[PDB]
Amino acid sequence: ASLTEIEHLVQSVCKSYRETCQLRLEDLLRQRSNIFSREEVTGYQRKSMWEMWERCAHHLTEAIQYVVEFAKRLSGFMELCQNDQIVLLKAGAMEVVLVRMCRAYNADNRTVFFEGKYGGMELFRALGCSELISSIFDFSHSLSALHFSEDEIALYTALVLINAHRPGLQEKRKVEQLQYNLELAFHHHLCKTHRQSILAKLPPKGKLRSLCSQHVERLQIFQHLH
Ligand SMILES: O=C(Nc1ccc2c(c1)N(S(=O)(=O)c1ccc(F)cc1)C[C@H](CO)O2)c1c(F)cccc1Cl
Repeated sequence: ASLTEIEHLVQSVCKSYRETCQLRLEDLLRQRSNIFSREEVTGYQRKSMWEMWERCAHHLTEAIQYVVEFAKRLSGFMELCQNDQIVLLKAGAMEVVLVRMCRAYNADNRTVFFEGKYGGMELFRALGCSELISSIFDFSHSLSALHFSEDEIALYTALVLINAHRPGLQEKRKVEQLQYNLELAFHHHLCKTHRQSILAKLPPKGKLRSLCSQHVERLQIFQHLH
């Protein structure tokens, strides 16, 4: 709405993000050295489809709850009706989860942090979702090339959540106000750090819609006759 409350907004969001991320970037980097041995990997591959789905679904659910907390710490979010909160939370929450998981990825050897160590795609063999796992790893790789700072992720994902072009909203104009403020903050921050160039190199989303839709499709296959 004005200057200096804009910077207050930026630091507000970055603070909320710092307090709602599962692991801190310091520790994810620190443990890049720590890799799953072949015994451990094949250990994960010998799990049944249903054990593996249970584990990953749990991890996913945990991640999503952390994103829900993040949303609650954004100014204006709690003053929305329960409905709009829910809508925004569906779409946004899983998408935000995928960006943060970009944080958890290591492009040097194409491994991701999982249950304490780094490992490649081969773990998730037990899931029986080769194409989806591939898509996830590719997305994280390309985002990893952009070198997001924690602040850039904070603001980007806040913008992913607070989208007033989600179909189903009742108080569309309140969400548009929150969105507008957040876009303003994001762009001012990028200019002050001279990172605005990255606005061209953002992932076209609908690539993100593809990951979500893929999760839905594979869930539909999974629960079909079992
Ligand atoms: O596992 C599935 N989806 C999923 C998406 C995002 C996630 C997670 C899971 N988890 S995770 O388990 O730790 C994880 C999974 C795959 C990775 F490559 C790295 C990490 C948490 C992570 C928090 O940073 O964000 C999945 C999937 F990919 C296919 C079918 C069913 C499921 Cl549940």
